[PDB]
Formats: sequence, C-alpha cells, structure tokens
Amino acid sequence: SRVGKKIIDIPSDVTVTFDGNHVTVKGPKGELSRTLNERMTFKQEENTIEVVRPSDSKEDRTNHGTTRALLNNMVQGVSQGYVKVLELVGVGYRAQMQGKDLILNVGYSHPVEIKAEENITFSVEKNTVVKVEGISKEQVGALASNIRSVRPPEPYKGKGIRYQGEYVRRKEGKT
Amino acid sequence: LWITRINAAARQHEMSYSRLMNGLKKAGIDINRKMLSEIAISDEKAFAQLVTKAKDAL
Amino acid sequence: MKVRPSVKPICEKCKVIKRKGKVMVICENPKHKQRQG
Amino acid sequence: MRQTFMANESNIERKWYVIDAEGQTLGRLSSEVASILRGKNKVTYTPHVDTGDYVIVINASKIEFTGNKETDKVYYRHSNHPGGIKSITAGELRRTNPERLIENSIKGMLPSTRLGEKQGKKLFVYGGAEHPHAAQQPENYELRG
Amino acid sequence: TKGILGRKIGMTQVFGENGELIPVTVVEAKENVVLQKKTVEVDGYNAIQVGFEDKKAYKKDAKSNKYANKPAEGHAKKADAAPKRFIREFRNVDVDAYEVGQEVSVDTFVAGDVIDVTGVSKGKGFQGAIKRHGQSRGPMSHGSHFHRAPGSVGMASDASRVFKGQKMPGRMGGNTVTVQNLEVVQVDTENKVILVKGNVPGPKKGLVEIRTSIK
RNA sequence: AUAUGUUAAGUGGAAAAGGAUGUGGCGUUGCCCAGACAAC
RNA sequence: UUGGCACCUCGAUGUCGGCUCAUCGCAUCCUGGGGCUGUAGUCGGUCCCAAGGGUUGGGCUGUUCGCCCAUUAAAGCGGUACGCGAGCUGGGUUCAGAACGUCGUGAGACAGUUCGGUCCCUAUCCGUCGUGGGCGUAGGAAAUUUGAGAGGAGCUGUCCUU
RNA sequence: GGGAUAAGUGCUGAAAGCAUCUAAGCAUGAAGCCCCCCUCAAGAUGAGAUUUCCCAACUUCGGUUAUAAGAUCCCUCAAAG
Ligand SMILES: [Mg+2]
Ligand SMILES: [Mg+2]
Ligand SMILES: [Mg+2]
Ligand SMILES: [Mg+2]
Ligand SMILES: [Mg+2]
Ligand SMILES: [Mg+2]
Ligand SMILES: [Mg+2]
Ligand SMILES: [Mg+2]
Ligand SMILES: [Mg+2]
Ligand SMILES: [Mg+2]
Ligand SMILES: [Mg+2]
Ligand SMILES: [Mg+2]
Ligand SMILES: [Mg+2]
Ligand SMILES: [Mg+2]
Ligand SMILES: [Mg+2]
Ligand SMILES: [Mg+2]
Ligand SMILES: [Mg+2]
Ligand SMILES: [Mg+2]
Repeated sequence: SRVGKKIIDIPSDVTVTFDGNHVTVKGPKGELSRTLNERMTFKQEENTIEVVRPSDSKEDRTNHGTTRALLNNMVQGVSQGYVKVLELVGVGYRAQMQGKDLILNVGYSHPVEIKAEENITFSVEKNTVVKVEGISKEQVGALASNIRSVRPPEPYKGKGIRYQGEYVRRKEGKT
Repeated sequence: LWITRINAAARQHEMSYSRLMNGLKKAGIDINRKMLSEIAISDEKAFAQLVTKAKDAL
Repeated sequence: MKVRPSVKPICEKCKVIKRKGKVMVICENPKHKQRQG
Repeated sequence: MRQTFMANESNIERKWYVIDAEGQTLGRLSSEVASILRGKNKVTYTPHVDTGDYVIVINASKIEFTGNKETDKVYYRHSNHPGGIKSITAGELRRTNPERLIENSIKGMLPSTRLGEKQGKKLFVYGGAEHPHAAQQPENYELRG
Repeated sequence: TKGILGRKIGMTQVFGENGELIPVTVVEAKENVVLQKKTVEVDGYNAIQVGFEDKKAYKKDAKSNKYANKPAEGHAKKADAAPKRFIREFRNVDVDAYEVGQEVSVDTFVAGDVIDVTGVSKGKGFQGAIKRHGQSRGPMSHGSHFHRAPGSVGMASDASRVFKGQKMPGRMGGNTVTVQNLEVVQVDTENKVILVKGNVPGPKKGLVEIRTSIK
C-alpha cells in the first residue's frame, strides 16, 4: 500500500484520541468518531499518527490502504472542512432559503423542499449557485448528490442541476 | 446394542470406542462385546481397571 | 446497457471491471455500457 | 438369550442440563444436543424405552452462521392449498421467533416415530439468558467439541 | 373510539337538504353500560366490554335464557348494574375514559361521522352452486341434460384428487360481515335511535356493532 | 482422527462454443534503485 | 409440432371440436420500475427487473386454424390423458340404406363428394363441500377473549386544472 | 401507508500513489415480498388467558347413595333450519 505506507498524516491543533477500535477526533470544528478496524495497529511518533499492517495478506493489504484514508479525512475536515458547489441552468430556475431548509423551483408543478440536517450549512449566491459546507466528507457528498437528483442535466440543451465543474455531453437534435 | 453401550462407557474415561478396542487387543485381552457391556453396567470399578491396561498399551 | 454473453472493449477508453460477481465494462460514451449475462 | 440388561420404568434416572448457545454454530450445537435427548451417553441405553434427559437452551439469539446462509437458506412450507408455497429466510427467523429456529433444527435430527416425538418434548428453548425452570435444578453442560 | 351496540328495526327514507332523498336504516341503541375494563397488565391488551340489553333477575326454576343465572349475576354486580343479554368488547376506544358502570349514551355520535357496522348475515340454508357462488348455468334446450350442476371438478390423472377450496354446494348461511365508510345522518336522543345512510347486514331485530371508521 | 495444501462458488449437490485484471503453482524473457513502473 | 423406437395397456386405457369449471409456468399482451436510442416535443424502436390482477362481443365455416365487422388499456404464448363425456352436447368421423364422378369383366372399392342414422351405471374407499355426536385438555360450570397458523381481496379508463 | 429488496442510480474508498457504486462501510430504489384491510381460528394433545358461580358423607373409598352451580328429556315456536 503505497498510500498506506505514506502514513505521515501531519496533524494540527486538532486533538487525536485513540480508544482501541473506535477513535475520536476533536479540534476547532470536531467531535468525529468511527469504529475503524481490529487488525490495524496505530502509533503516534510525536503527534503524527502512523498505520502499520500486520500479516501481509491480501485482506490486510487492502484495509491498510483504506484506514489511512479515513483518518486523513477525519482530521482534515475538522481542520478546514469540505465544500461542494453546484449550479442551476435554465430559465426560471430559482432556488432560495427558508431559514434552515432549502426551496427549489425547477419547472415542476410544485416546489421542492430539502430538509436540512446536522453539521451542514446551505447558502445561495445569486439564486443559481448553491453551496454545501461541512466537516465529514461522506456526509456532504451524499446531500449534494441527493439534490442534483431532483432535476439532472439534459443532453439537448443542458438544463438542470449541475456541479460547478461538471462536463456535460451534449447532443444536437434538431426537429 | 453392545457397541453403543461400550462407546458410552468409554467416553467417561476420555476414550473413543475405536481406541479402546485397539489398545485392548494389543494388551492381549480377548473378552466379548457382550461381556464387556455387562461389566460396565454391573461393576464400574472393575471396568475402570481394564481401561488403564488398555490405555497404557498404546 | 448491452447484456450479452461476450463483453469486450470496443474503443481505447473503455475498461473492464467486476461488481458483485458480474463482469462489466465502463466507458465514457454511454453506448459502450456492457454487463455479462 | 442368555443375559443382557434391559432398561425399564422404575429403573431409569432423568436429569436436567443447561446449554448456552452464544458463539456456537447452529448445526454443530444441534448435533450434540440431539444425542443427549436420545440417551446415547448413558451406559444403560436401550432402544425401545426413553432413557435420556432434559435439555434447556438459554441464549438462542446469538446463534452464528458461516458463509452467506443468513440471506440464503430459505425455509419452505406448504398449506395444502393450490399455490400455497410460503417461505422465510434464515436471518429473518433469527431476529423474529429465534426459538423456532433452533427447535426445528434439533427435531429434524430425531426419528419420526412415536417415541421420537415424545423425546423431542424434552427440549426447552429461550431467547436471552433466563429460564423459568429453577425448580427442577438444572446443571451446566459444556459441549465436547 | 366510539363504540355502541344496538339492534336493527327497519328501513325508511329521509329527505335531506335541498330535496335529496337518502335511504336510511334505523337502529335502536338503548341502555348500554360499561361492564369491565381490561388492562395490559392483567390481561395483555387494553379494552372495555359493554352489555347491551337488560333481562330479568335470577329465579329458582328458570327454563330459558331471559332470566340470568348465578355466574351472570355476580359478574353484572361487581359493576353495579342489571344483567344484560349481549356482551361485546371494544378495543379501539381509549380506555382512560369510561369509568366502569357508566352509561354510554347514544349521542356520542354526531351527524356526519363515518362509521363501520358489523353483524351476521341473513342465512339461506342449503344452497346450490349457481346461487351460492355466481356460476353460469347450462343451456336449457338443444338436447342438454345439464342445467344447474357444477361443471368439471378437476383434471384427469395428474392430480388424481380434488383440490381444496373447490366451490361445491352447502350451507349459504349467515356469518359475520362488516360494511365500511357509512355515515350517521340523524341522532335522536329521546327515542335513542341512530339513523345510518345505507343498509346493514342481518334480519330484523338483529344485533349490530357500530364503531368509528378505521380509515 | 493425525499431517500438508486448494476452494468462497452451498462449487460440492446435473451441460457447450465463447468471454473475463478471480485466485494458487511452475518456467523463459524484458525495464530495475543511474531512479523505472503511475500522477503531477 | 411432423416423425423414429415398439417398453405398459387386446379377459377394452372407449371418442375431434364446442359447453361448464378451473389450476400452473413465464420465453410478459396491458398496467408498474429502469437503461440505450439514429430519443427535440407528442409518438416510437430495442434490452433489463417483474407473473399481483386483468386479458371482448358478432358474421362465414363441424370445424381446430383462418378472414372480416365493430370495440378495448389490452384483445399474450404454452402445460395439465392435444385439462375435464361414471359433469353435458353429438355437428364431424370406422356401422348397416341410397346417389354422383372415377377405377374394376365382375362381386365391389375410393378416402373423393352428398342426404339420413340408439351416448348405460341407485357412489363402497380415497378425495372435496357443508354439518353433528364422543372423549380429552389434573375439580366442575357460564360468559368474554388472545391469536400460532390459514384463507380472501389485489383491475382500470375518461375529463378539468398545472 | 410503513419496512426490507430486484434491474438500476449513487457517496466515500483501497487493492493498483491514478481511476473505480465494493472489497470493508453509508444511502436510494417497483402495484412484486412482509405488515397494514376483511373472515376462520387453542383437537395450537404446545390443548392458552381474564371475570364470575359452586364444594360429601358413607367408606373395605372397592365403589354406593343422594346431589350442588349448571345442563338435558318433554312441550309452544322462528329472526334459524
Ligand atoms: Mg459480437
Ligand atoms: Mg350463459
Ligand atoms: Mg449445485
Ligand atoms: Mg459448469
Ligand atoms: Mg411422440
Ligand atoms: Mg410391446
Ligand atoms: Mg426388440
Ligand atoms: Mg380386467
Ligand atoms: Mg423474465
Ligand atoms: Mg343470419
Ligand atoms: Mg383431451
Ligand atoms: Mg372422466
Ligand atoms: Mg352401403
Ligand atoms: Mg365400366
Ligand atoms: Mg329423419
Ligand atoms: Mg337433418
Ligand atoms: Mg352425415
Ligand atoms: Mg313474528
């Protein structure tokens, strides 16, 4: 595991607390926890965590690559956080806030309300651009995929909810 | 029926049926299954004594 | 999605994977999606 | 027809054991228990009367499986009506009525005679660590693995 | 909520507002009392039981049912009441109302409520296949000797038996049946009747159970 | 029951042409720390 | 399906279609959920999951089959002794009469047409539909109940707003 | 209407420094599955539960006798047959 052997994992003012299997992580915007794995051994030289695989099997090789990946996401999101940005394309497509929740208007016969959840803030730039901010990477990825599934992009014209750097393959169908 | 009862009585001394009558042959004993089943019901103390003579012959 | 007993690459961008015991190919254009069966 | 002991009523002694089922696989527990109920560990075993004794299984919600046979291994059933085939998976029975999961596995390892039905009524199975039968004073019994 | 017992009387019609005509079944629901409150602690489920129509007291040489017997007397005394003929249970109601010995009056329903009615059917006796089930009958001329019998009853020799649930003749009869989503149109307090819109199962002077709609 | 190994499909416990980064074993031969082999 | 073999049935396994009554499979006709499209929209084509329910009235033919008229969301393919005659018809066909054509010296025949031509049985056992008596359920009775299990039900169009 | 799923769509993510719906993990998803609706149901020999009513002497208790609560025979009937 060349990404598992790269087990430097330089911390910050975030505090790392081991508890055997499950590991708690707290910092500026912290309190994350995950029951990681039983086989993997954990060590901290001075503050940098480091992950060592035993037994060199096939199952031990793969999990050594993921366990380093999950720990790096748990500390870097407490450090900086994760933001995913997406846009609206189409005439009359307006999105706006209702305080905590979010309201969309994408050409249906009724508006669509996205009920908010914990640790995630919504924000609207100019009634087209919606930002999703949070601390855990799997959580902000799930909600950003849920709300683009209301109206996915369209081949012939490009209308619909699109990621901020998404490429859309377009066909050219003329009457 | 005789073998089933010998197999039950041998496992109270941590022996199979198979290893009892293996080692009982090597010790030189030539007693039946019928007679061996009746000793284990009647006289438990005598049955435990020929278990040891079969057990050290292995 | 083309289901056929013979899945193969077609162009040079398609790639062969496995998902839950089934052989698939994944490519950039959607006309090359194949799964074996 | 010289001389062979035959058991009898007024001649046999039945006692009470307790098995706990956590961390045990289903069939390897059940094969051990079904030989207790028949009496094949008594030295006075006779095939035409009921020697052998009572068994209580107390945990029964921590039975394990190996492989993928908790989403597979369906249990079928027919109601003698046309098209009345019904089924449930093995993982479903574990979370819902787990006592009938174990006692069906054990009664399938007993013979289908009149005596085999009567021997199967000496089994008592409970989910979770309590049983009512403190009056009969049962003992612990560890599985000869 | 809102259970009550009564017996059928007959069927009439009522002119609604703006001259609309609606058929009406009149049910007399008189002298219903609460007779025992059942509990999840004692019994395992919460319910109340209700007795409908009172009957005469204990007598020494009773030869019929209109005199209560000694088991029924002591049961209907622990709640201070007279012995009743019909006793049913209602487990849809809220058990935290209804002190034992109350009289559930007829105006616990207001006009406009949707209800369900339960009773036993009329009863027809031994009936054949085209009456009891909805079967088509054979031709009546052109040489036929097949008029009101059932048809074939199975296949040939694969399945050398008759399957069960085969719809042969037998007793048509009266069994329990509920009708759903009726209405209460007018409640009379002095006569203690309820008018329901439609028709309910049973013969006259039967026994119906009215309770509120589950949907 | 002893000892060594293979299989993860209930294969075992009913079939082919073909297809496939499924996993073990044995060989020949390329590019190797001068920095490949990826991604930048 | 048309066939090959000739293993049960010759001291009889006794009949094509239609009627009545059903039950199963799915290689899906409709409805449901999806992918791709040479899919602008409305419509369509093709593939995948899916068997819960539903799946038409007439004219001509003994007809199966098939053609046609009108409808429908749709008018699916097959198995069950080519499902079912101790449940029904008996138009057809292996019966005796008669006639045409053809063949035959002839008696007769075709497998080619046409008219007419007798369908038995009081249900013993298993099985199914409904209804009762006896015993049991560690005292005997009346009344109200829980629900392990089982059965039923499960369809769909048109119009108005957006 | 709720729960779990099919084809399918995904999030994070290594093996294989990339990419990857999957290997470990987290979601969603059919009129089909299980519940929800109606009916039968403790001969469910595993024979269940609550409320109320009733309680004997002889005796060789071998059984006899009379009996309680409660039922039935018999008679007048139908909303049932
Ligand atoms: Mg090809
Ligand atoms: Mg008709
Ligand atoms: Mg197999
Ligand atoms: Mg194979
Ligand atoms: Mg043939
Ligand atoms: Mg022959
Ligand atoms: Mg021959
Ligand atoms: Mg004969
Ligand atoms: Mg299919
Ligand atoms: Mg005409
Ligand atoms: Mg036929
Ligand atoms: Mg027949
Ligand atoms: Mg002639
Ligand atoms: Mg001539
Ligand atoms: Mg004539
Ligand atoms: Mg004629
Ligand atoms: Mg004719
Ligand atoms: Mg009258």
